[PDB]
Amino acid sequence: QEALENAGRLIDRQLQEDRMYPDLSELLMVSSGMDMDYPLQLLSVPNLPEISSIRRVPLPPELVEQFGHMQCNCMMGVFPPISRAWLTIDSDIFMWNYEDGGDLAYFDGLSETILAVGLVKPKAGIFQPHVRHLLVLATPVDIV
Amino acid sequence: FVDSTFYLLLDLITFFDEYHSGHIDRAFDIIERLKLVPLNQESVEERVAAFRNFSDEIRHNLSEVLLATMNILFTQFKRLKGIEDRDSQLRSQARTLITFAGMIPYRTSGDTNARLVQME
Repeated sequence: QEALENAGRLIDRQLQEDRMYPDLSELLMVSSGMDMDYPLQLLSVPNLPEISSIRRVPLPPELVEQFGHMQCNCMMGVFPPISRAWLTIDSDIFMWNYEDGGDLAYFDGLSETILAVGLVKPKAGIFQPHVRHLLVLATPVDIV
Repeated sequence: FVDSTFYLLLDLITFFDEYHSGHIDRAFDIIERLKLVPLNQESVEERVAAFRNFSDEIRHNLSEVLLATMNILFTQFKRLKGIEDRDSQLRSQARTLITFAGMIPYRTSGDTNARLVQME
Protein backbone atom coordinates (compact mmCIF):
# COMPACT_ATOMS: atom_id res chain seq x y z
CA GLN A 1 0.00 0.00 0.00
CA GLU A 2 2.76 2.37 0.88
CA ALA A 3 4.08 3.81 -2.34
CA LEU A 4 7.69 3.55 -1.29
CA GLU A 5 7.55 -0.14 -0.57
CA ASN A 6 5.43 -0.52 -3.65
CA ALA A 7 7.96 1.13 -5.90
CA GLY A 8 10.75 -0.93 -4.46
CA ARG A 9 8.81 -4.07 -5.17
CA LEU A 10 8.25 -3.06 -8.75
CA ILE A 11 11.87 -2.39 -9.40
CA ASP A 12 12.96 -5.60 -7.75
CA ARG A 13 10.53 -7.61 -9.80
CA GLN A 14 11.76 -6.00 -12.97
CA LEU A 15 15.35 -6.53 -11.96
CA GLN A 16 14.57 -10.18 -11.51
CA GLU A 17 13.07 -10.28 -14.95
CA ASP A 18 16.13 -8.67 -16.44
CA ARG A 19 18.35 -11.31 -14.82
CA MET A 20 16.19 -14.21 -16.00
CA TYR A 21 16.50 -13.33 -19.74
CA PRO A 22 17.13 -16.25 -21.97
CA ASP A 23 20.48 -17.88 -22.61
CA LEU A 24 22.28 -16.48 -25.62
CA SER A 25 22.89 -19.67 -27.46
CA GLU A 26 20.59 -22.59 -27.92
CA LEU A 27 20.74 -25.20 -30.63
CA LEU A 28 16.99 -25.01 -30.91
CA MET A 29 17.26 -21.37 -31.90
CA VAL A 30 18.71 -22.04 -35.33
CA SER A 31 18.34 -25.79 -35.66
CA SER A 32 16.22 -24.74 -38.98
CA GLY A 33 18.62 -22.34 -40.56
CA MET A 34 19.85 -19.01 -39.39
CA ASP A 35 17.36 -15.78 -38.84
CA MET A 36 19.68 -13.36 -40.54
CA ASP A 37 19.34 -9.66 -41.13
CA TYR A 38 22.23 -9.57 -43.52
CA PRO A 39 23.10 -6.84 -45.85
CA LEU A 40 26.20 -6.81 -48.04
CA GLN A 41 25.97 -3.08 -48.05
CA LEU A 42 28.10 -0.39 -45.36
CA LEU A 43 25.27 1.06 -43.31
CA SER A 44 22.93 -1.14 -45.24
CA VAL A 45 21.11 -1.84 -42.06
CA PRO A 46 20.28 1.77 -41.45
CA ASN A 47 18.75 1.89 -37.97
CA LEU A 48 20.06 -1.45 -36.79
CA PRO A 49 23.79 -1.38 -37.71
CA GLU A 50 25.59 -3.00 -34.86
CA ILE A 51 28.90 -1.32 -35.40
CA SER A 52 30.14 1.94 -36.82
CA SER A 53 33.65 3.07 -37.51
CA ILE A 54 34.44 5.95 -35.22
CA ARG A 55 38.00 6.64 -36.24
CA ARG A 56 41.11 5.48 -38.01
CA VAL A 57 44.54 6.08 -36.61
CA PRO A 58 47.52 5.57 -38.75
CA LEU A 59 50.74 4.22 -37.39
CA PRO A 60 52.79 7.24 -36.54
CA PRO A 61 55.58 7.85 -38.97
CA GLU A 62 57.98 8.27 -36.10
CA LEU A 63 57.22 4.72 -35.08
CA VAL A 64 57.34 3.45 -38.64
CA GLU A 65 60.72 5.00 -39.19
CA GLN A 66 62.27 2.69 -36.65
CA PHE A 67 60.75 -0.19 -38.57
CA GLY A 68 62.20 0.87 -41.86
CA HIS A 69 64.98 -1.65 -41.91
CA MET A 70 63.88 -5.20 -41.35
CA GLN A 71 65.58 -8.02 -43.09
CA CYS A 72 64.22 -11.06 -41.29
CA ASN A 73 60.90 -10.68 -39.60
CA CYS A 74 57.93 -8.40 -38.98
CA MET A 75 54.86 -8.74 -36.82
CA MET A 76 52.49 -6.52 -34.92
CA GLY A 77 49.51 -6.72 -32.64
CA VAL A 78 47.42 -5.00 -30.03
CA PHE A 79 47.58 -5.60 -26.33
CA PRO A 80 44.10 -5.65 -25.03
CA PRO A 81 44.62 -4.55 -21.48
CA ILE A 82 47.26 -1.95 -22.28
CA SER A 83 45.29 -0.28 -25.03
CA ARG A 84 48.63 -0.14 -26.76
CA ALA A 85 49.87 -1.58 -30.01
CA TRP A 86 53.15 -3.34 -30.55
CA LEU A 87 55.38 -3.73 -33.57
CA THR A 88 58.23 -6.17 -33.90
CA ILE A 89 60.85 -5.87 -36.56
CA ASP A 90 63.74 -8.22 -36.10
CA SER A 91 65.22 -7.74 -32.67
CA ASP A 92 63.49 -4.53 -31.70
CA ILE A 93 60.04 -4.02 -30.25
CA PHE A 94 57.88 -0.94 -30.03
CA MET A 95 54.86 -0.22 -27.93
CA TRP A 96 52.75 2.76 -28.79
CA ASN A 97 49.87 4.44 -27.04
CA TYR A 98 46.59 3.88 -28.80
CA GLU A 99 45.14 7.15 -27.64
CA ASP A 100 48.28 9.18 -28.09
CA GLY A 101 50.54 7.75 -30.76
CA GLY A 102 53.23 10.26 -30.00
CA ASP A 103 54.03 8.26 -26.91
CA LEU A 104 55.99 5.18 -27.79
CA ALA A 105 58.30 2.91 -25.85
CA TYR A 106 61.18 0.95 -27.23
CA PHE A 107 62.96 -2.15 -26.02
CA ASP A 108 66.70 -2.09 -26.45
CA GLY A 109 67.17 -5.06 -24.20
CA LEU A 110 66.84 -7.75 -26.81
CA SER A 111 69.95 -8.88 -28.61
CA GLU A 112 68.24 -11.25 -31.00
CA THR A 113 65.23 -11.64 -33.26
CA ILE A 114 61.93 -11.62 -31.49
CA LEU A 115 59.89 -14.68 -32.25
CA ALA A 116 56.85 -13.84 -30.18
CA VAL A 117 55.47 -11.44 -27.62
CA GLY A 118 52.55 -11.77 -25.27
CA LEU A 119 50.85 -10.08 -22.39
CA VAL A 120 50.28 -12.23 -19.35
CA LYS A 121 49.08 -11.92 -15.77
CA PRO A 122 51.48 -12.37 -12.93
CA LYS A 123 51.47 -15.35 -10.63
CA ALA A 124 49.55 -15.34 -7.39
CA GLY A 125 52.61 -15.16 -5.33
CA ILE A 126 55.97 -14.13 -6.59
CA PHE A 127 57.92 -11.00 -5.88
CA GLN A 128 56.08 -9.19 -8.66
CA PRO A 129 52.53 -10.35 -7.96
CA HIS A 130 51.58 -6.69 -7.65
CA VAL A 131 52.28 -5.65 -11.20
CA ARG A 132 49.21 -5.45 -13.39
CA HIS A 133 50.70 -7.25 -16.34
CA LEU A 134 53.83 -9.00 -17.52
CA LEU A 135 55.30 -8.87 -20.97
CA VAL A 136 56.73 -12.12 -22.23
CA LEU A 137 59.10 -11.91 -25.11
CA ALA A 138 60.63 -14.87 -26.83
CA THR A 139 63.56 -14.78 -29.17
CA PRO A 140 65.35 -17.66 -30.63
CA VAL A 141 67.66 -17.99 -27.65
CA ASP A 142 65.81 -16.63 -24.69
CA ILE A 143 62.51 -15.77 -23.11
CA VAL A 144 62.48 -12.55 -21.19
CA PHE B 1 24.95 21.89 -19.69
CA VAL B 2 25.97 24.77 -17.52
CA ASP B 3 28.11 22.53 -15.36
CA SER B 4 29.67 20.87 -18.36
CA THR B 5 31.00 24.08 -19.80
CA PHE B 6 32.20 24.89 -16.32
CA TYR B 7 34.30 21.76 -16.09
CA LEU B 8 35.67 22.33 -19.56
CA LEU B 9 36.80 25.79 -18.60
CA LEU B 10 38.48 24.38 -15.52
CA ASP B 11 40.20 21.68 -17.55
CA LEU B 12 41.49 24.24 -19.98
CA ILE B 13 42.80 26.27 -17.04
CA THR B 14 44.70 23.34 -15.54
CA PHE B 15 46.18 22.91 -18.99
CA PHE B 16 47.35 26.50 -18.70
CA ASP B 17 48.94 25.95 -15.32
CA GLU B 18 51.00 23.13 -16.71
CA TYR B 19 51.53 24.85 -20.04
CA HIS B 20 54.84 26.57 -19.44
CA SER B 21 56.38 25.74 -16.12
CA GLY B 22 57.51 22.91 -18.35
CA HIS B 23 55.50 19.73 -18.49
CA ILE B 24 55.17 19.75 -22.26
CA ASP B 25 54.15 16.13 -22.36
CA ARG B 26 51.44 16.56 -19.78
CA ALA B 27 49.84 19.39 -21.72
CA PHE B 28 49.20 17.28 -24.78
CA ASP B 29 47.60 14.58 -22.74
CA ILE B 30 45.17 16.95 -21.12
CA ILE B 31 44.34 18.85 -24.28
CA GLU B 32 43.47 15.61 -25.99
CA ARG B 33 41.24 14.67 -23.09
CA LEU B 34 39.23 17.78 -23.80
CA LYS B 35 37.99 16.01 -26.90
CA LEU B 36 37.84 19.39 -28.61
CA VAL B 37 40.79 19.04 -31.00
CA PRO B 38 41.38 16.28 -33.51
CA LEU B 39 44.36 14.20 -32.41
CA ASN B 40 43.38 11.19 -34.47
CA GLN B 41 43.14 11.13 -38.22
CA GLU B 42 41.75 13.61 -40.69
CA SER B 43 38.68 13.65 -38.42
CA VAL B 44 39.61 17.36 -38.32
CA GLU B 45 36.47 17.96 -40.35
CA GLU B 46 34.26 16.24 -37.85
CA ARG B 47 35.83 18.81 -35.58
CA VAL B 48 34.40 21.32 -38.03
CA ALA B 49 30.96 19.84 -37.86
CA ALA B 50 31.30 19.96 -34.16
CA PHE B 51 32.45 23.53 -33.84
CA ARG B 52 29.50 25.62 -34.85
CA ASN B 53 27.51 23.54 -32.39
CA PHE B 54 29.93 24.60 -29.65
CA SER B 55 28.66 26.88 -26.96
CA ASP B 56 29.58 30.51 -27.25
CA GLU B 57 31.94 30.33 -24.31
CA ILE B 58 34.12 27.56 -25.76
CA ARG B 59 33.82 28.68 -29.37
CA HIS B 60 35.81 31.72 -28.25
CA ASN B 61 38.53 29.75 -26.38
CA LEU B 62 39.63 27.46 -29.22
CA SER B 63 42.14 29.96 -30.60
CA GLU B 64 44.51 29.34 -27.71
CA VAL B 65 43.77 25.65 -27.59
CA LEU B 66 45.30 25.55 -30.99
CA LEU B 67 48.82 27.01 -30.83
CA ALA B 68 49.12 25.65 -27.32
CA THR B 69 49.09 22.34 -29.10
CA MET B 70 51.42 23.67 -31.72
CA ASN B 71 54.03 24.68 -29.20
CA ILE B 72 54.33 21.74 -26.89
CA LEU B 73 54.18 19.80 -30.10
CA PHE B 74 57.06 21.91 -31.38
CA THR B 75 59.18 22.08 -28.24
CA GLN B 76 58.67 18.47 -27.31
CA PHE B 77 59.48 17.52 -30.86
CA LYS B 78 62.68 19.41 -30.81
CA ARG B 79 64.77 17.40 -33.17
CA LEU B 80 66.64 15.08 -30.89
CA LYS B 81 70.30 14.31 -30.75
CA GLY B 82 71.52 10.84 -31.55
CA ILE B 83 65.96 2.73 -30.13
CA GLU B 84 62.39 3.70 -30.66
CA ASP B 85 61.60 7.29 -31.46
CA ARG B 86 58.16 7.76 -32.84
CA ASP B 87 58.40 11.35 -34.00
CA SER B 88 55.66 10.54 -36.45
CA GLN B 89 53.05 11.00 -33.81
CA LEU B 90 53.07 14.44 -32.23
CA ARG B 91 53.61 15.28 -35.86
CA SER B 92 50.43 13.88 -37.26
CA GLN B 93 48.79 15.78 -34.45
CA ALA B 94 50.12 19.06 -35.75
CA ARG B 95 48.92 18.14 -39.23
CA THR B 96 45.37 17.41 -38.19
CA LEU B 97 45.40 20.52 -36.06
CA ILE B 98 46.54 22.65 -38.99
CA THR B 99 43.85 21.27 -41.24
CA PHE B 100 41.48 22.16 -38.45
CA ALA B 101 42.88 25.68 -38.15
CA GLY B 102 42.82 25.95 -41.91
CA MET B 103 39.13 25.17 -41.98
CA ILE B 104 38.17 27.67 -39.34
CA PRO B 105 40.29 30.76 -39.66
CA TYR B 106 37.43 32.98 -40.61
CA ARG B 107 35.50 31.96 -37.58
CA THR B 108 38.57 32.74 -35.54
CA SER B 109 40.24 35.94 -34.41
CA GLY B 110 42.66 35.89 -37.26
CA ASP B 111 45.96 34.53 -36.24
CA THR B 112 47.00 31.60 -38.27
CA ASN B 113 50.40 32.45 -37.01
CA ALA B 114 50.33 28.85 -36.00
CA ARG B 115 52.44 28.75 -39.10
CA LEU B 116 55.28 30.56 -37.42
CA VAL B 117 55.40 28.09 -34.60
CA GLN B 118 54.61 25.28 -37.04
CA MET B 119 57.85 25.61 -38.95
CA GLU B 120 61.45 26.27 -38.12
